Amino acid sequence: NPDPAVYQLRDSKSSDKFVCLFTDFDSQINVSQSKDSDVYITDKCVLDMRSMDFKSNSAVAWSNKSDFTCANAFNNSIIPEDTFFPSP
Amino acid sequence: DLKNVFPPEVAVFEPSKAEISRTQKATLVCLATGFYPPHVELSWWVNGKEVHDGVCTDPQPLKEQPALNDSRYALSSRLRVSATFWQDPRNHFRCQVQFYGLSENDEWTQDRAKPVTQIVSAEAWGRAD
Ligand SMILES: [Mg+2]
Ligand SMILES: [Mg+2]
Ligand SMILES: [Mg+2]
Repeated sequence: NPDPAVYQLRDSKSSDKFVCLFTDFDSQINVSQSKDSDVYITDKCVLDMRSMDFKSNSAVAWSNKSDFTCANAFNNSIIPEDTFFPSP
Repeated sequence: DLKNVFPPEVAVFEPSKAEISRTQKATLVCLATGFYPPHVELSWWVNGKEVHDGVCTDPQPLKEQPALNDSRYALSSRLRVSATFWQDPRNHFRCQVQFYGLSENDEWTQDRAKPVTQIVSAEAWGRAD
């Protein structure tokens, strides 16, 4: 089943840099493009783990702006109310 | 003249403990940034072998400055594996980006390195969360 979540992933070479991964949402969700040109948001990508007969959707967001967080990254999109935002 | 050509910087972002705990899966993300022209090939390498299963790479690079004509670009990719596979300290993960840029023939008088055709990579080793 879907398990929508926005996870924070840290750079393997500098722990203070990160990206935000919106993942495991159902295919009716529309990921909107960013309105700020300093914030980058990819299109939805469908990833297939053949080994587990498992498909999942994701989008990635990042920015150099200090006010960017995983909590506000996908604000321009309509996403599920049950989306999980783990404390970092 | 040719000074608008830039190779990518590449970084790997490690799976979050939260995802591992909640889903028993682990998503790595690779970002290639700051490149021009938008001509790259991104691949994932696990223990020295190229992988295609569990990979999704953006179909198109995005412009970092969409107003600019020769904006530099970015590209992302994800590789998703099992939590146990990521947590195994014997597994080495590498994101590889082939950039197609200048040749040896090209003149260059900029202070930065000559943005030639090249591969830029970033890496992470598996570990317990
Ligand atoms: Mg929010
Ligand atoms: Mg919203
Ligand atoms: Mg290798």
